[PDB]
Amino acid sequence: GLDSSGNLKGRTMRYDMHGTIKEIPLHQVSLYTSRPCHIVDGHGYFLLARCPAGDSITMEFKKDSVRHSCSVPYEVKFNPVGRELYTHPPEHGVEQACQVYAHDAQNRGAYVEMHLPGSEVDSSLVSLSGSSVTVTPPDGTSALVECECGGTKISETINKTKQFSQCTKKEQCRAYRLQNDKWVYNSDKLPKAAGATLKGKLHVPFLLA
Amino acid sequence: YELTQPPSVSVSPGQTARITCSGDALPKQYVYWYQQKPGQAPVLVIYKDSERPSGIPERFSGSSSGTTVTLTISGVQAEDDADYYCQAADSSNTEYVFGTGTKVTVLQPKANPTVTLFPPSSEELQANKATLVCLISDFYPGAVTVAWKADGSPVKAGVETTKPSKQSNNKYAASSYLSLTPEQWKSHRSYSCQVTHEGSTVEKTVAPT
Amino acid sequence: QVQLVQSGAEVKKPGASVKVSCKSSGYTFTNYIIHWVRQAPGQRLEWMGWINAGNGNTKYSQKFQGRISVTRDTSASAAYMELSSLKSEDTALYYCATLQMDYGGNGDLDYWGQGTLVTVSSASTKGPSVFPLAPSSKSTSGGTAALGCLVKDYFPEPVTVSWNSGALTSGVHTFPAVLQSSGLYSLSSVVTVPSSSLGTQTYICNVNHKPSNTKVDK
Repeated sequence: GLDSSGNLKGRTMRYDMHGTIKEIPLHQVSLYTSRPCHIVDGHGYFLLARCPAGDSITMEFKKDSVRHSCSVPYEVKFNPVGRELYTHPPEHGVEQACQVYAHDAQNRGAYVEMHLPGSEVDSSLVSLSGSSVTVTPPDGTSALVECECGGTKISETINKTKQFSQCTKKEQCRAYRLQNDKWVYNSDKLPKAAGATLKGKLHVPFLLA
Repeated sequence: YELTQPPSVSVSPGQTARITCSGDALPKQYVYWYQQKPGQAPVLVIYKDSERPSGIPERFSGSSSGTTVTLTISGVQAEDDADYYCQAADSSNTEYVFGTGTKVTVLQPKANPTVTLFPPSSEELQANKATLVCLISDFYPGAVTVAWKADGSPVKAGVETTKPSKQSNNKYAASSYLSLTPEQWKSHRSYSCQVTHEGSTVEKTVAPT
Repeated sequence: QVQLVQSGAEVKKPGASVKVSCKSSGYTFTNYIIHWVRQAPGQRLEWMGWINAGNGNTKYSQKFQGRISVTRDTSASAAYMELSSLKSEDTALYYCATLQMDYGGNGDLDYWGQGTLVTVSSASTKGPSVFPLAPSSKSTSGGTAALGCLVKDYFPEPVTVSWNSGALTSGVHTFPAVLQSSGLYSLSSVVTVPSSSLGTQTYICNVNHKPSNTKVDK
């Protein structure tokens, strides 16, 4: 629904690549089941498409270098309307009442939760400068460094660069990026931040109508 | 690349004092503040630009604004006098550099010069014809190395001898030297006087010969 | 507890290498870095180099090349700094700096050495000051002092409390490059000039002033 900067861009998918927010036109990303699907629209975390019946669903988009895919084993089912079991909607017939995922992003009753994200470990920050570990946080971003060499290091408030000469191996230090500013969905594939994390509600678009 | 720090600062007791430190790439590195007592090794007072190690009074604090790093002391008192150095790595970060150093001082204490030196240039040293050039005050507030003895003639800097300033036990900033000159000239001169115009104070002692 | 102690004071003529040794112990010395730094008397500190124990690699200062070398031995856990082609201005205070109590890695140097400031300390002193007649004025030019002495900071003063007050201790200017160790203690009185107590001589064999004969005798 809109791009990495945060301003409304018509049909564009926005994703996260290793901490950097990137964008790609929505016609460049394809998904499919047993047969190819057609994206109808997208809004926030949600996407509305026409899909045929399949035992799984994959999403693919190709960058200028590499191809990103993701297949999940969620059955997609095609539910005919009435007492004639078709597999593709007919060209002509009679009108019957049905419930379909509407193509509107307006705020109906449904909601999900947006929570405070947990710290995401990044091993690219840690380097070996002079036979000693060096943490170089990204431009204008904190990075909590935890190390278990001689003397435990819990050094949080570093913003520019630090050298922990106590630890001589990169494998015994962990640098966690801190964001604490933009609230992520309460997903189960992300670590949970400490303390109370519920920060708001996101309306669910494309509800059944 | 060098860190620009003022030679000294003047602050009265009971009020905050600021020390500034500057560097071209400075907002990219961390500065550390060191306190050097008279005749003592420097002691770190502020690390990581904001915190102080255990045993350091809370009055010291550090702030960073891009190029300018400010060391602030709240409620300056007697023993806070010392040399303050900001040190940090170079742009390549391989080599470390230090600041020029600020001599934080208090104007009120040891204000009375109370000069008591009495170089006679007497006949005792006239046997070898070499007599003390001038009477250098043991203690003096802000002593200036200016001395031109006037032994029965216009004040000349060859009659007197001056020395680099020191710090007295009373804490007045002054140094003491017997000095050297020719005894014959003193005997030939009708009067023997020493002009000690220094520190915004000019006075002459007795002129007996 | 971090303790590093370095070599004692050593004074040497310009034009040859000086070797100062600082040994560090009392803490985990697997990878910690120890910094050699030279500070001019009353001037800014000038970082010289840094030495890593395990690595044994040192980045020299941008201003000094070749004439500075690094020596280190694990047996004594000590670092040896040699500085060849020494000049008159190169004679200055020396420091070995290292982390003491840890909240990070490098850039946090909390413990330092005592220092190795050096000056002429050859055993020399003087006896009586002068034996001429006293002057008319109520002051004494001659007092407990040493002339031509090379003893490092030889403080000459009368053994008794008399004649100590009102005396300005002459500093070792060394204007002609002579050690010029001094320490004049004028009686500052005509009466005290005729009868002045003997002046103690510090000498260079040991610290403090042992009794010696030095009187105004005016």
